[PDB]
Amino acid sequence: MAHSPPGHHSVTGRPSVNGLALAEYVIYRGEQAYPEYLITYQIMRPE
Amino acid sequence: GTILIDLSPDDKEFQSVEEEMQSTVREHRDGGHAGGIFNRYNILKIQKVCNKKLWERYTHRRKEVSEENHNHANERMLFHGSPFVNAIIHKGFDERHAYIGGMFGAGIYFAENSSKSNQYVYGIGGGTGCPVHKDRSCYICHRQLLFCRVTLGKSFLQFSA
Ligand SMILES: CN(CCO)c1ccc(-c2nc3ccccc3c(=O)[nH]2)cc1
Ligand SMILES: [Zn+2]
Repeated sequence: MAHSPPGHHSVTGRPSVNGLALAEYVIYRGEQAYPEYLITYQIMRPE
Repeated sequence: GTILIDLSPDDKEFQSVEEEMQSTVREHRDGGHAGGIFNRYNILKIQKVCNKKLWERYTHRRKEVSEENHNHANERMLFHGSPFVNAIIHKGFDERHAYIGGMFGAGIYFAENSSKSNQYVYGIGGGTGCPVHKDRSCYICHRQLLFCRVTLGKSFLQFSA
């Protein structure tokens, strides 16, 4: 993995084109996330 | 040391997790190429992931970050889709779970939109789709996502397309 930018602990990817998209985030240390829920699902075919 | 505890659909915790899952679906610029064509999910199961060692690893780092950032971990709940979710729940996140070619460099990626993470369940760009039918839009095969507690600390803001 790369390092976080100096003086930072993560990167936030802010959408600048698609007005409906929410943010995405990157961490560079596996210790900064805990997998709290496992969700099992299907995608549903639109009616 | 991981155990998985089923949440009842009657549990308010199940309900708040399902609501975050369903309410953060959006349309994607690929027309559904990577993740499939859908507006909502059929939630089959929500399990709490319990591992004391991995939790303590998380809280140890969280405290280090908080102490570097005026006692503010900047903790979020975010989605993660990966072909290695079953490895992650047993062994924790580490460099093997990083997206080497991601647009913000080689790190571990999370999304506010569940549908964004759904694009990575079968690999980068949806890979070749589900193992059984080779269908990135498979409506039959069971998929899994993680809803994760993530320490952002001081986050570098990248404006991007
Ligand atoms: C481990 N791996 C395949 C390359 O290592 C990988 C795993 C997850 C993801 C992934 N990338 C995202 C990018 C933006 C927003 C969300 C995600 C995501 O949930 N998983 C990408 C690659
Ligand atoms: Zn399938």
